[PDB]
Amino acid sequence: MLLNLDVRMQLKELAQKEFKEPVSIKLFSQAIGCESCQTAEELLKETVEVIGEAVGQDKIKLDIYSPFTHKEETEKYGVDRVPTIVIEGDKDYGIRYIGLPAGLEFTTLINGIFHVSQRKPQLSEKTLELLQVVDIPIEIWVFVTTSCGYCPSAAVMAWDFALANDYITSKVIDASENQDLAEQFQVVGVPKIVINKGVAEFVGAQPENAFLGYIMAVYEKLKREKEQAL
Repeated sequence: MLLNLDVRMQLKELAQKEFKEPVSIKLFSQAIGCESCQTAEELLKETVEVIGEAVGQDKIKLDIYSPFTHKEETEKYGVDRVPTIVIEGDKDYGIRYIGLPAGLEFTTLINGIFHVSQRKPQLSEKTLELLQVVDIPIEIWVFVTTSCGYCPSAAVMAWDFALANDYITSKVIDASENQDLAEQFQVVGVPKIVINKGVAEFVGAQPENAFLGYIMAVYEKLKREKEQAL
């Protein structure tokens, strides 16, 4: 098992106290040409069964798709790499994990599930008040690794921002598994955050208000470009 009795006991308690609304998890995976996929399928099944047993089989479900077969699902969630994990509820908040959320990123996965289950992001009222103005699609990528010590914090923060706004999409991308993307954005130290594929970037975990700041700076520029273009 990827989750020993101790971790299961822990996740079970965690779920019972933290879990609320039903959660949907969609894993896009492929048998050949993807090294971490099999492990991702295994980790997610165990996670879902553990949580499902703790709060109810109907509170959480895992769908595993293959881009080759599930063209519709793949297209809908903008999946182009595997494994890609979608955490959502009634709606798609643009929360994605590209790669295996193992190591220190496992809590990222767990916290993503819980935050989504709670239909509530862990962002101050100040942040949420200011963020609601964002109404132009903003994409957030957080490059991480399973051992990166500050990534979990950055990854969950990006996911919360996505959960807080219907125009924000946040993808936590394992830099080891997506070296091509990593290189393309000169990812060396992690976490490295990239907004709108290069419009802006910053390194390391960020105080919530600074992370908001980047998003808002990117948004204001997109806003005026949207206005001037009239």
